[PDB]
Amino acid sequence: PERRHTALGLGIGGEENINPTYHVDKNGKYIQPTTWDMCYPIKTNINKVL
Amino acid sequence: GSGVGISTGGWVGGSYFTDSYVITKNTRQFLVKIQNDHKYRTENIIPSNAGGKSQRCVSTPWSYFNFNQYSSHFSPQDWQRLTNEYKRFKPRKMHVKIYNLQIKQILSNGADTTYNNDLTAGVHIFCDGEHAYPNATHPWDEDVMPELPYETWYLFQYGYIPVIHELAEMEDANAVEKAIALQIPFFMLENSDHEVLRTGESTEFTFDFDCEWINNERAYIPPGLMFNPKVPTRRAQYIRQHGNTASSNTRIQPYAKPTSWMTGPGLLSAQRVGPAGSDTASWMVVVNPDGTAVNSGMAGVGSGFDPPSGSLRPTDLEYKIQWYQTPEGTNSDGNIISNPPLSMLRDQALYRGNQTTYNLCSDVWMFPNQIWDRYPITRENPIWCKKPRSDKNTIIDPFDGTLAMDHPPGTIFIKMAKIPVPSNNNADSYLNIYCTGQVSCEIVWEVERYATKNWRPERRHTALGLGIGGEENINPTYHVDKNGKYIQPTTWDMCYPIKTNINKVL
Amino acid sequence: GSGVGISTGGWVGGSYFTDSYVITKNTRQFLVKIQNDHKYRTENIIPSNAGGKSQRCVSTPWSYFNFNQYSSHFSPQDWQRLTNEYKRFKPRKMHVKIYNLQIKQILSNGADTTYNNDLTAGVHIFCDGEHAYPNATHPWDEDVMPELPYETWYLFQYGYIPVIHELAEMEDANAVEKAIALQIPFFMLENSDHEVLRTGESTEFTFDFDCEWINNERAYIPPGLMFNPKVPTRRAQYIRQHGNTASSNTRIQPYAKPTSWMTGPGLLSAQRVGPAGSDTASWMVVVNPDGTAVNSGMAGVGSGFDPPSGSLRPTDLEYKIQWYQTPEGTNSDGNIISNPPLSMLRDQALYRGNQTTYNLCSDVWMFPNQIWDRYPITRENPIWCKKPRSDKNTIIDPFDGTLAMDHPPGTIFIKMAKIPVPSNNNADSYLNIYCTGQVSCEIVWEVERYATKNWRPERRHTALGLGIGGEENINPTYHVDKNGKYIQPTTWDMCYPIKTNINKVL
Amino acid sequence: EFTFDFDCEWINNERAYIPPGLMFNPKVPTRRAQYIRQHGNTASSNTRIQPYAKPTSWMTGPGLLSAQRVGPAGSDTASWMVVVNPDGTAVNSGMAGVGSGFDPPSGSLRPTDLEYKIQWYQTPEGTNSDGNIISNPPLSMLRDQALYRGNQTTYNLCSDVWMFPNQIWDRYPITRENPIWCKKPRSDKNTIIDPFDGTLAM
Amino acid sequence: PYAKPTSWMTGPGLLSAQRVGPAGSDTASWMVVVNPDGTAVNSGMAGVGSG
Repeated sequence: PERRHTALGLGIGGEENINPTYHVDKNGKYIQPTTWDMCYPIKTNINKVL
Repeated sequence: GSGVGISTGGWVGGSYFTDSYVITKNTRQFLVKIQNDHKYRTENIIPSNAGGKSQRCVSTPWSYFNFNQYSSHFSPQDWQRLTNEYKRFKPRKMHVKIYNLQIKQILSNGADTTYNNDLTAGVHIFCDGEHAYPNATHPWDEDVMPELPYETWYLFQYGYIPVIHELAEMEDANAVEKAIALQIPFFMLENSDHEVLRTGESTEFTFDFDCEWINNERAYIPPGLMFNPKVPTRRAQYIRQHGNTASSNTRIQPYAKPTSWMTGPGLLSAQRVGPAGSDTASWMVVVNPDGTAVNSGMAGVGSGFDPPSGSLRPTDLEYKIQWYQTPEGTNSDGNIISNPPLSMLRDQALYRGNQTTYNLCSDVWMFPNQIWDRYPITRENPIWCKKPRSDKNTIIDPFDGTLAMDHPPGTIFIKMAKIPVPSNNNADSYLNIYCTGQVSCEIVWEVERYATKNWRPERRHTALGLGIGGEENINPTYHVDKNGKYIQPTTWDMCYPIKTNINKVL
Repeated sequence: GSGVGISTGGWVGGSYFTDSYVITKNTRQFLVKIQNDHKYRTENIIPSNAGGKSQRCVSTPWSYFNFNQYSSHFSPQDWQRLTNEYKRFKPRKMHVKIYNLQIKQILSNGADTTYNNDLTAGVHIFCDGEHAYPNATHPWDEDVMPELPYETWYLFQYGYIPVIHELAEMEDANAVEKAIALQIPFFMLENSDHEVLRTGESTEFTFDFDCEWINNERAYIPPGLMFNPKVPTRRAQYIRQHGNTASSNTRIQPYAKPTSWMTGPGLLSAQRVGPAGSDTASWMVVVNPDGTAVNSGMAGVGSGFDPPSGSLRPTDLEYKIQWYQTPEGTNSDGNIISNPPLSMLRDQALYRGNQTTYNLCSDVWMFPNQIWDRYPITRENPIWCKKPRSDKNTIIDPFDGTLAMDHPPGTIFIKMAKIPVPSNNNADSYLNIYCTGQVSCEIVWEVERYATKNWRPERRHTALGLGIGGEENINPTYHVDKNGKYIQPTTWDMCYPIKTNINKVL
Repeated sequence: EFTFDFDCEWINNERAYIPPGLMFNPKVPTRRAQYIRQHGNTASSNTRIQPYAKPTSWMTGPGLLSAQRVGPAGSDTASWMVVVNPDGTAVNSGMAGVGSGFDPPSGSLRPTDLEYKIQWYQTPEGTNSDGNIISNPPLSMLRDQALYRGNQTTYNLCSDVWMFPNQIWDRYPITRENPIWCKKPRSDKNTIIDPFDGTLAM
Repeated sequence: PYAKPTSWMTGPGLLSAQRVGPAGSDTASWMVVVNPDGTAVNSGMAGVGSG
């Protein structure tokens, strides 16, 4: 198997700290990714044979 | 052309993914050896500690191919790609070839043994497509095609259970025991017309599937939770008087809206029984018609039914499906225990209000307006099962996740042609031979891609969930160590189950 | 027709020269034996004196053909004629046949061993033309087709490096070490569709080259030296005041005309390090992303880069390419050390005026308006290399003289079909077999003849430059002695390099 | 309504599991020989290269690690400063006024510290190391790289890797938070175009 | 906002060296020589090089 981007790498934040990343809190504010991996970069998942 | 020095095929392998369908190609090297001294025997299997459980088997000369497993058809790469990219799949067409056969003679002098080929020797290949014979294969058995394409596949001897043994033991005098025994069927595979091959011949078999889809989508909420919490409801509820608290009639709360839907069935009441050597199951299905003396406990008469739980939450580890990842696995070492997929249709429970609290009711029988999911299946699950032919049946969803079929892929049986040798006094002396060859299995799988309106990312299967093991403990799962041994997944999530990644809107 | 007693081809050999193209035909006898016990293994290669350098390899059952070498395709006669008569050549088309295969069983009783053929046995042949697998071949390795057409070619086992070992050693607890390890790829060649052959079958493979020319012409003057020394120049120069010598502005001398062109790049600063058992290179290219502890020296993390010099004059013998002409060569015995071709583009230097003298600057990076020649290649050089697939790269001229290709000739892999034997207790007992056969390689080479307006004679490669060696020291180079041993060239000029004979006007 | 066509280079989502210098069969011996000059009491030696040590023909991508950022945050602060100051005009203040400044300088090389790493803020309200996302290694073997220089005793990291023949690298791994393209300035001459911010120059 | 960093770089050039020696000689800050091997160094690099 190869690496993939999973929602399980995402974090949880908000006012009540119950909402996950890329969701909205009770004030309408949109939870932003805290770390660089939560932004799902490329050149990670798919292997190549040089 | 064709001849001794010409190969009858070549190695096929790999997987070809399209949006409409997937094709898995697999080739193995197999070994056929003489089984059971070229003779049919009927023996009693009677272990000492089984607590009265005993069976009689009919052992044959024949061996058979078993393709029923996911790990055999899909690689961990192919499986990951399937469960990540597709919400549905079912097997469609299956094509099997047997070719490049080599029959050799075993000359055993002593500690040394030599091997010489014999070009005139032959091998019997019978495929049963009408299921006129007892089914050779049963789910979860260890006889399936190997997972690693370079591993050799050793056939397993064919045999079947002709009668429940305790019924026909016919101890002393019993009229019905005598009658059941006289009716015991006996099946020889030689009554069929089959094919004999020499080293230059090959064979092919096609199979079509009439199947139900395997569904890879996940439910994020229970079916009873689908409502707008804001909108009020018209419905009223009545609470009978209990204690000093008087009765009341009142409108149902907008967040409390009652469901019209129900928990899937399952049986949690029973517990397993007795020594491990015995057949141990919480629920035991017996056939004991009349007449025949009770004799020992019901373990001998019965089969036993697990997993009993179905869709309900297993209370303990007795109710959970667990297996061993290798044949060397023993005693809670190398065993994989099923876990909840975290699908809301998959795990369920019923509680019964006593007017004070709620109490779990253990036996949930089948009831109108029930919804559930089939068991989430990994690579380590069998694909299909044989659906027994009968007048009446209820809804068919084997709790092991398999697809029940009226006509599964027909079993291919194979046997070494008996070569007799002369004898001065009359005995059975066969010539000692074996055949190795190449078998290719090509299954065409019908698939469907998902499209979602969900904004957020979804769960996927990642190699980052895998573990690391080996002799030096440096190699990851699904890799080989320095001894050639293949690292097996330690946990149920490393097996990449379905009904996890892809969300659905109920 | 075809059969056991019919040959599937014949011996091809020789070379056919025309003005437009050259065709080299070569046939060899090869031997395939069972490798690695028919199993994939992943082992740690950890020598004691390497100074922290350790690698893990994935060893396979497979073996492969390696055609990358000039000595294998061209005879010393053919090579001489090529480098004398043609100013350009490149490989165009390559056709490979494998035929006349013989699989035999090895019966080892004891000190004696016997060999019996088995006509039903087979051999796997896989050619990877899409490069879906780790490349089998690397320049300068000893595995190439033999130079003498009557010598037997022994396959070498295929294997690849799956991960940098020191990164994935995952000592104690590290998060990134764990992640790199879980991503280690694993390649089996059985996932591919390939061909199985018996003794009467044969196979063929074609390959096309997309290449750049190899240029055999020589430069008699540097590019900065091309001017008419008589004609005066308009250009003026300014010399800043230094000592008691006052400043001056003056016209440049007609013989001193300044060049608009520049020295090719190369790195002379570094020196090799440490014990010979270690990887020893002046320049070390490492990948150490983050996280993982430094642990030992950079030798374990890095690869190392030589020859560093490129077009610049090697200061010492550390910077010069040198190899051994035979596998028995050790310790400065039988080693050939590259020398200057005496081409003016090939050797170069930069000096930096300090106002008093000039000082050699060691690191010449890549800079506009640079000209140089590729390394002059002999028969003992490899022909091509694999160009790694990547987003971005600079100008591609491997300093070993090879032609980098996006898609080199696909590696042909070959393996003995595993023949299992029965066993009472379950073990892997294969039947012990090997295959010998004939492989022919036909390359079509595109060439171009030179025409010159030079009056004088030009240098050529002569047998008079060759040496004399042997047991009796009476035989010349490229001949055989009384023991059958083939006399190897002692010096780099006896190998007939290019970029020597044929002049060009820049 | 408006239409636009792109003339572009691909964005490549594939990963490299080993460095380009690590591709060889470790078992097969090599013909190549190496020479170790005499150093200390240890005498010189000429010997065959080990099969596991095979030397690469390929090179580290370029990048500049030497410089450090300068001065107060209000100023333009960059390790490397590209200025245009033709002639004439008085020097006046520091080069900060004349110059633009160039980051990320590192390119494909491993950032030594957080000065060399790309980082941004995910919201306009982000301030002072709160809500900032700092780029990390993708764990691709083409993406992070280094050069070391043997002094005959140990290896020492050389900070400035200029562009050199036979170099391989990967473009910066891009997230959703990256810009897609950039404007390629119109000029006579230029080198290979790979903006270190991962954008597609057009 | 006024300090935005550039993705673009200064063109190449070599400013380190200085010219050398008498005007009659070939005088250049940078000297490109071809001196393959063998031949004695003899005089300064001015004779071997172009500049």
